Amino acid sequence: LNMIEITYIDASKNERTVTFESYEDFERSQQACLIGVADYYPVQKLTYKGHNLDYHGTYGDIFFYLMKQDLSQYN
Amino acid sequence: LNMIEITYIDASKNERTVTFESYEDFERSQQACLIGVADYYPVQKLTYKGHNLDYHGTYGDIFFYLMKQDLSQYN
Amino acid sequence: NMIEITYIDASKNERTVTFESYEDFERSQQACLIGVADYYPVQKLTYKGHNLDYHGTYGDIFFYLMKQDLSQY
Amino acid sequence: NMIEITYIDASKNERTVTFESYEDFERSQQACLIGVADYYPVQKLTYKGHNLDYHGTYGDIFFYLMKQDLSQY
Amino acid sequence: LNMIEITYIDASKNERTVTFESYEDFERSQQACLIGVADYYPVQKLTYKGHNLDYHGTYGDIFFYLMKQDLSQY
Amino acid sequence: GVLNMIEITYIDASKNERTVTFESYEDFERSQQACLIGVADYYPVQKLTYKGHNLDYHGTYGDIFFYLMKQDLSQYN
Amino acid sequence: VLNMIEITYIDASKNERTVTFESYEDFERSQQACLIGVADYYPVQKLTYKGHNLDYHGTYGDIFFYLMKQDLSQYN
Amino acid sequence: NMIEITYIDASKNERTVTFESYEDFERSQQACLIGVADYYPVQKLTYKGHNLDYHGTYGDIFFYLMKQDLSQY
Ligand SMILES: [Mg+2]
Ligand SMILES: [Mg+2]
Ligand SMILES: [Mg+2]
Repeated sequence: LNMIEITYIDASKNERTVTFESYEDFERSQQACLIGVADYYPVQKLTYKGHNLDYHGTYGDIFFYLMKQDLSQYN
Repeated sequence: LNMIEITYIDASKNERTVTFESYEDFERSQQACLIGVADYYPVQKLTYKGHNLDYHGTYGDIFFYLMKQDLSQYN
Repeated sequence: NMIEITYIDASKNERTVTFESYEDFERSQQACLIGVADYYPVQKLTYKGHNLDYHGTYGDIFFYLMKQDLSQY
Repeated sequence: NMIEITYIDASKNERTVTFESYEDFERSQQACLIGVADYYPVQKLTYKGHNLDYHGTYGDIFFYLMKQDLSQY
Repeated sequence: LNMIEITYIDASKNERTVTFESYEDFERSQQACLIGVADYYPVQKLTYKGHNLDYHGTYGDIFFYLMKQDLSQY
Repeated sequence: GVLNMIEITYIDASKNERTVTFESYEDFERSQQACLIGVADYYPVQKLTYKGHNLDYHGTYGDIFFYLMKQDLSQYN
Repeated sequence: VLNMIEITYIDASKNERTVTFESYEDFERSQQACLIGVADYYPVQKLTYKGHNLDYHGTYGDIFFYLMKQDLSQYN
Repeated sequence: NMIEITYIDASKNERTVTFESYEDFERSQQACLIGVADYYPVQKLTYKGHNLDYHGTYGDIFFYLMKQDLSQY
């Protein structure tokens, strides 16, 4: 029910989780914001189709990171 | 069937249309952006459940406008 | 309402905001990093009933009022 | 003061802001493109004297309150 | 010469042209800026490997536009 | 007596001290009007000096403008 | 010459505004001080350096880079 | 790579970016209204293979380099 799930820690030191049903839903979210609220927040967990990707970096860099991964291998 | 459709004119003087499946999806998109790309753009058409609302304003003001409306009148 | 400000937004619609006191206005200036209306042209600025001859953006009102002598109104 | 919010700023000092009504709070949210305090952690959020159990940033308060059934207070 | 050429009109009504040696250079500029100075400026010409793409939009929308096009036909 | 009416020292994100000076109060006010957002606005102030007097200020660079406006500075003339 | 740099631009209310800098270094410090300058996207009606009208066509924000690329020594 | 800059981002990781010339760097500064890394601490700054004694944020590198006589190198 959720291809992409992202957990990050916000400036109040609380965990927040956002999900996207498809990859295209994630792309639309990136295109919609001039600046995302969470763009500078460290990512605690990035999962794609249930697979944990070993991502280290900010929420804002996820978009670029995803494009350079071979994603078809996750089924 | 999209519940919300918004057409606005961007800085290239081109009409752009975005859609949301639920009010919740629209609210989430508002919460996600520190600043939305389209927030200062004039709205050409705001449609809710197939009804054209009589909306004269910017994209960024839609959220506050919709919250003051009784949307139960639209079916 | 001690201060009333009318401006034109990017959809070319008139909008009006009011502040009950000068301190309410000051507080709204300190509260935003950027005000939504900061770059909007001002059509009318009213101080205690008086139409001030103001020509400029919403964001410039604060510095304008600071330099004026308001005790005469 | 129906709404009172205490938060910690970037100099590590506590600051408090108050809103006389929920509608005054809504107006302040609508007024700023970005609020100065939006990324500051909230130390206390009170509503009609009730200490709400809020854990989050100042900028997330608006969406939080919108979700709560405040009538219980 | 340059794989990507972009001409836009700035707020002084002057035409400005920027160029990128490769698509990856263009991608690097996009990732580097939180906000690019030209992002809201209308594009008058977008050229890819010498070919005028029929692009109608802002500078800021070019990246997503390019990502969706099949570029190996130029 | 003092070259600059306003001197401000703050700590940036690299944890280094930066000092800016304003020859007059008007120069400072002009600088506040000229920036939509100032680079240093969220930085803590380590020292705020007005006409050579270290004011006992605790806050961000961005909040100096409002602080000064509310102070009675007549005691410094 | 009163001020080394004089800039007139048109703000969003379509009014002419003029700012001056006594020295080039004052002008540089003002460009370092703002993350974003209020006037950066405003069109420039006149740019005067040491009393000389420069033939400047552009936005306020681009002046800094324009001046850095010019040989301004002819104006000394 | 004539200019090499290592900084630390919102997540102590180090990242390195390079520019082929001073002119290339200058163009990169003109192109962003705000650079993603502008507030990040610089851990190393190299010009033509020489480590410069730079203590500051990424965003302040430009004003630092502009004041140096780089022909020395
Ligand atoms: Mg400010
Ligand atoms: Mg971004
Ligand atoms: Mg490069």
